[PDB]
Amino acid sequence: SDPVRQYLHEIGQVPLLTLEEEIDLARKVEEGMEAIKKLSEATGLDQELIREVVRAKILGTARIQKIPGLKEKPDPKTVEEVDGKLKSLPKELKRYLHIAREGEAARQHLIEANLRLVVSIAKKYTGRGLSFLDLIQEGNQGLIRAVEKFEYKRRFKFSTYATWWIRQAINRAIADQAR
DNA sequence: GTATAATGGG
Ligand SMILES: [K+]
Ligand SMILES: [K+]
Ligand SMILES: [K+]
Repeated sequence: SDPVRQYLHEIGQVPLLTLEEEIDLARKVEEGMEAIKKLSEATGLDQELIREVVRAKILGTARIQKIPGLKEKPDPKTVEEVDGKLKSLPKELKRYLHIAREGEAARQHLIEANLRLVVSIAKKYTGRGLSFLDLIQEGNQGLIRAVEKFEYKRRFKFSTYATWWIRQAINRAIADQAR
């Protein structure tokens, strides 16, 4: 497939993370999630809503843009409104917004650096009801779930935890396609 | 709650 070949081409340019970059990114993601909790408490808005909007603002400096199976940006009207409430917060709370920005910049980076992993697991599940693209989308959503639950303090490699999640996602999608 | 590492494959 032409869009697929192009996708594989694009993700292949993304270098693998060292262990040290991995921990740094994972740390920034934790920190970003605690910051967004503080912003939620202070504004009364949904944590995931804040996260999505902050994320929408960091995608400008992203390397891979249309990632298959990833949730789409909210509608710009909601971005503008929520972004407005955040920018307008008090001095003390604007450092939390900075931390949340790096957290979401780091999430995106960490995700891009492991798209190659999903593809390789995907390859083991072809001919089972779902196209390759479909496998990648289901795999990608496992990846995202892994970034959310990964605990770097455990000292296990990200690929270890990510792989578990990616298989779960792919195994569930096959069993649902099959009634 | 799900955790060896795994990102061409074995
Ligand atoms: K070789
Ligand atoms: K070779
Ligand atoms: K070899």
